[PDB]
Order: sequence, then structure tokens, then C-alpha cells
Amino acid sequence: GSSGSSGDMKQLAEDVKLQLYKLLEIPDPDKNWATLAQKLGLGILNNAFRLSPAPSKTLMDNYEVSGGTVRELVEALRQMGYTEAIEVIQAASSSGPSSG
Repeated sequence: GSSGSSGDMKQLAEDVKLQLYKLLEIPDPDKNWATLAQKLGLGILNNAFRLSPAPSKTLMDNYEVSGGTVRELVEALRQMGYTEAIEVIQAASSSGPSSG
């Protein structure tokens, strides 16, 4: 039990998320912003981002407003097939097992 909804995205630097937009920007079947939306939990607002000029930019912007956790952003990337997207977050998250 024990309810929990705070989010740990505030810690993530702008420069860190900035790169995430360049990755999702890739119109691939397993590397698109829309694909990440489903993994994270924004499939309902998928059409909304599609209308925006930068869906990938609106995703993180809309996902952050509703909390936004790094544990989900890192896992969602591995579930699809991202490598750099995970290195950008882990690079800022800490510096132990992997860095850069």
C-alpha cells in the first residue's frame, strides 16, 4: 500500500531533457516520442502532442506536470530500445557504474 506521487524529474537538468527531444524526434517504430508516451503513461494525450510543433517537447512538458519520474523514463527507454536516451539521464543521475 502506501500512496506515492511526487516525481523526481525536478532534479533533471534542462540540458539533460533537451537531448531527450533530439532522440525521440527520430520517426522510428521503436524510437519515436509517441512510442515513449505509451511506455510512460501518456497514450491518451498522444493526439495532443501530435498537433503541437514538437511532440517530443510537449511530452516531457506534460509528463513533468503530472509528476514525472526518472525510474519510469529510464525503464521506458529500455523497454523500447534506447541507448543514448538512457546515458543522458544516468550521466546526470549519478557517476558510479556508468558515466558519459
